[PDB]
Amino acid sequence: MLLKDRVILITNVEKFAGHGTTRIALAQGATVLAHDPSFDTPSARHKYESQFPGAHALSAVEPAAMVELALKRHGHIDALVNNDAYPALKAPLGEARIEDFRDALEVMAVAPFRLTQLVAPSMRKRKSGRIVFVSSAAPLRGIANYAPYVSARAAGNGLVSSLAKELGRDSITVNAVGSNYVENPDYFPPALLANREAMAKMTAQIPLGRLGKSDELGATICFLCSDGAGFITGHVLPHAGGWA
Amino acid sequence: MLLKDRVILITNVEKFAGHGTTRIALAQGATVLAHDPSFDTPSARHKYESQFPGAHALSAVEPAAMVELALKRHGHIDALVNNDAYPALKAPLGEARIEDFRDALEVMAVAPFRLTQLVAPSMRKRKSGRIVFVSSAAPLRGIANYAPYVSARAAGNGLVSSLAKELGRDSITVNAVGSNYVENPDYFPPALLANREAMAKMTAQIPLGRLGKSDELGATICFLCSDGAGFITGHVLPHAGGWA
Amino acid sequence: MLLKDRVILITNVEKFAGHGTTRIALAQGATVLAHDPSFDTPSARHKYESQFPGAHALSAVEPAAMVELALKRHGHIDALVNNDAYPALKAPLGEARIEDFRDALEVMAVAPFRLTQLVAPSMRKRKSGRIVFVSSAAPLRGIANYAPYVSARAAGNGLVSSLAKELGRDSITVNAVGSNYVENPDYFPPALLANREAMAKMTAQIPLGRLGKSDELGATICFLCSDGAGFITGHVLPHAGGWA
Amino acid sequence: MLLKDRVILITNVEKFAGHGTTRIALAQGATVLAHDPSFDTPSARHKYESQFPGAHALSAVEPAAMVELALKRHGHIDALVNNDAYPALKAPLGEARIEDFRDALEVMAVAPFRLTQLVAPSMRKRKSGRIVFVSSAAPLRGIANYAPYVSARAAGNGLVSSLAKELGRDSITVNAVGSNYVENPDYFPPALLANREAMAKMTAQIPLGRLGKSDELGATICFLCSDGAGFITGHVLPHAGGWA
Repeated sequence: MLLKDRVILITNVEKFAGHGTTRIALAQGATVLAHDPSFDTPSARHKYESQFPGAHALSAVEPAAMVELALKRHGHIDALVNNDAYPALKAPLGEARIEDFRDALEVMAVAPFRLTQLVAPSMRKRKSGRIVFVSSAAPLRGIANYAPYVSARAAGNGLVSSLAKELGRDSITVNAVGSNYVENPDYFPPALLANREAMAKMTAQIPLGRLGKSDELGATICFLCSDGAGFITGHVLPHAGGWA
Repeated sequence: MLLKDRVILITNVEKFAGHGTTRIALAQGATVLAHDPSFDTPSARHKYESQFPGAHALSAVEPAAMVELALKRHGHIDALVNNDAYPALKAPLGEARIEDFRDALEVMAVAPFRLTQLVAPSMRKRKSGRIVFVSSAAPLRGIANYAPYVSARAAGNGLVSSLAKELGRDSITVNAVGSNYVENPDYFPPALLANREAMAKMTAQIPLGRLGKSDELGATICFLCSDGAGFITGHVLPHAGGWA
Repeated sequence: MLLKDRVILITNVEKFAGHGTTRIALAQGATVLAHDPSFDTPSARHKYESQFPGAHALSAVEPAAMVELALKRHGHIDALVNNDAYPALKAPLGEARIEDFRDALEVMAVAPFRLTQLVAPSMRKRKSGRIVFVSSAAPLRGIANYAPYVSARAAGNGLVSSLAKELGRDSITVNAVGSNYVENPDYFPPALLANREAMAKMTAQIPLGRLGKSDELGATICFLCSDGAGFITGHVLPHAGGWA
Repeated sequence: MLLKDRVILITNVEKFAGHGTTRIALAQGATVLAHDPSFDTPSARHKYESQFPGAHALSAVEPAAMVELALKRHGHIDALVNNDAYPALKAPLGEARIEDFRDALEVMAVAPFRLTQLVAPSMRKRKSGRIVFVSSAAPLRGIANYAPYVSARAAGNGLVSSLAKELGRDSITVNAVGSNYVENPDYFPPALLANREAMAKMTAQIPLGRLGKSDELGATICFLCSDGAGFITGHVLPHAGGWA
C-alpha cells in the first residue's frame, strides 16, 4: 500500500486526471477527499462515492470553505492534487479573444495558486506534505494556434520551482505532471478516441504510438504523493508518451 | 550596420531594456520607433528624442492607436520588441495578493500577446519579421517568495514556441530574452547598485561575478532582430551571466 | 505489490543506487537479478544474497555472458536498471587528464549503451520492457572543476530520448534518473556524511535542506520500472532535492 | 564592425560551420586564424586564403603545435570556435559499433575539451575571452537510430555550463550553438539539398519551413564571440529553424 494512511485531496475531480487519480490512490491505500463544483449537489456526491467507494465527496465548493471542510474531516491533508483544466481553444492570433486568455490564466494558474495558499499553512505546521499540479506537456514543445492555452499551462508550470523553494525547508515537495495525449474528459474524450483519422494522426506523432491511460496519469500523480518521492521537488514531469 | 534599414518598434521604452535596446539599435543603423505610456506628453517625447537622436517617440499610447501610428510612420515594422515589466513583489504564499498576480499576468503575458496580435498581420503580408519578448530568466531556476512574479514571466516565455510555430511559415521569428541581473530601472536600479552588501550577495551567485550592462541586453535583443538571427525561433535566450 | 512478477536486472549493484533499488524492488514484489564485478566470487554473491533475500547474484561478470545468464534464469527481463558510476574527479582544465575523460565516458555512456544493445532484443520480441539509466543531475546545472565528469553524465543522459524513440513502438520505455546529493557509496559516502562542515555547506544549497535517502532513489527507479510509468519515456527525472 | 580587432581561431574550418563563420567574422572586421587537418598542405592553405582574403590558414595541424602557432601570430586569441564534426552514422542498437561510439565521443567531446585546455590559459592571463562550441540541437529532441551520434553531441553540450562556471570569474564566456538543418558539408551537403523528396520531408518538420544558411550559423557564432554577448554564458543556443 504505497499511500497507506495518506490523506489526498483532489480538486475538480470530475475533470482531467480526477478519476484516474482517485482510482489508483484508493488501490494504493489512500484516504481520498474530493472537491468538484458539482458536489454542492447530493446526487453528484453520491454518484462519485458509489463509483469510488472509500473516497469522500466534499459538499463545499468554494475554496476557503472547501479547504476548511477537507481539513476538518481527518485533521490534515498529506497531499494536494491541483487538478486544473480549462478548454484548449483554437485561437490563432487573428481570432484569439483576450478575455478567454485571462479566463485560462484564472483557471490554470491563479486558482491553483489560491488553493495552495489555503492548504500550505496546515502542512507547514506538520513539516510534511506534497503539492502536485496536474498540468500540460504542451509548453515543452509549443502548439501553433493554441498559444493562449499553452501560455496559461506555462504559468501553471512556472509556479512549481519557486514554490518548491519556498516550502522545501518544511519538507513539503511541490511538483507538476505535464500531461498530454492521456485519455481524459477535457482534452482526449471518447468522441475524439472514436475518430479514426484523428487517432491515426495523433498516434503517429507519439513515440509510444498510443494514447495514455487515465490510470497511468493517476499512478504518476500517486507516485509524486508518496513517501518514496520525497526527494523529488521543483519538477515538471512529462507524461506524454515521449511527445516531450 | 547589422540593423541597417530595419524599423524596430520598442514598447515601454522607459522601462527595463528600452534604453539599452534603443542605444544599440541606433548604433547598428536601425530606425527606432518607441512607445511609452509617458509619450502622450510632449516633454517626455522630447527628452527621449534628445537622448537618442534618430529614435522617434510615438505620441499614441493605447495599443491599437499606437500600432496604427507606428505603421503609418514608414509603412512597416521589421521587429517588435515587447519590453514588458511589472514589479517583482515579495509575495510569500501567506501574504501574496491574488489581484497582484492577475495584474502581473496582465502586464507580462496578456499585454504583449495583444501587441503581437496587432503587429503580426502587417508582417505576414510582408513574409518577414521579428518578434522579441524581453522577459526573465527567473522561471529557469525559480525564486522563493516571488512565485507570482516568476509564474507571470513563465506565461510570457510560454507564448514563444507556440507563436513561433504559428508565424514561422511566414518567415517571422519569435523569441524571448530571459534577462536577470542586468542594470535596469525595473529590477536592478541605481539604488540597489549602490548597496554594497546587496551587490556582494548578488555577484557571489552569478558565474561571471558581476551585473550585466543594459548595452549587453540591448545588443542581445538587437542580434535577435537582425537578419543573421533568421534561423533562430521559438527560443528563450538566457541573459543572466550564467545564473541560468 | 507494484512490481509483482517483474524481473529486474540491476547492474553494478555494489555501487551507487544498487542497494536502494534492490531493497525497494524486493519490498514491491520484484524478482531481482543483480550483476556486479565482484560476483565472480562466491563470498560476494553470498553476502549480497544474505543482505537481500530473494535477490539473485549472477556469477557471470562480463556483459554478453552476464546477459545470457540473466535471461536463462527466468526466460526474460522486464526492466534493466543501468546503474553506472565512475568517480567524479576534481579536474580543472589545467590538470584534467584526457585518459580519465575517456574512462568516464567508457563507464557512464559506452558501457550502458552496450548493455542496452544486449538486453533490448529480448524485450522487443516481448513488446514490453523498461530501461532506466541511473545517472546524474549534474549536467542540468554544471559544476566548475568537474567538467569531464559532468560531460560524461551528459553523454549518458543523451542516449535516453533517442533510444526512447527507437524502442517506443515496441512499447519499451527508456528513462534516466538524474540523481544528486543522495547517500550512496560513490558520491555521498559515510565519510562525507560525517564531515559536519561539508554537510552544512551541501545542505545549504539543496532546497529540501537535506541529503536524499538511498531508498528514495530506489523508489524512484522502481516507479519507472512499474506498469504505472508506462506512458513516461525519453525523460531524465531529477532526483536531487530541488538542486535541479 | 562588431568583431573589429578580435582574433578568432576557428578549428576544422573545412567542415561544418567553418566557412560561414570565416565569412561573417571577416565581414564584421575580425582577424581570423583557421586550423584544418588539410592545412599541412600549401595548396589547401592557399585555396582557403584565396576564398577568404584576410583569413590566415595555420600550417600546424596537431593541437599543441597549432595553438602555439596561433598564439604567436598576434600574441593572443579573443575567441575559440570549436567547430567539431563526426558523421552521424545510422546505428540502430542491433547494428551500432561500439568503436564508432568511442570515435564520435573522441571527435565531438574529448578533442574540443583538449583544445579548450590549450587555449584557456592565455585568456585567463588576459581576463577576457570567448569559447564557442559548434554543436548540435539533436540532443534537445533525440533521434531514433542515431543515438551514438546524439549522445556524443550531448557530451559536447555537457561541457558548457561546467566550463562556464570554471572560467567565468576570469570573464571568459563559454557557450555552444546547437545547430540542425543548416546547409553544410557534414550534415546537409549539396547532394542532400538536391534530393527533392528528402527536402520535402525535412522542411515539413521545421517550423520555418526551410534549411538554414551557413551565413546564419556563422552570424550566430560571431554574435557569441562579440563584446555584446558578454553576459551570455553557459548556454546551448538552438539554431535549427524552430525544430528545437
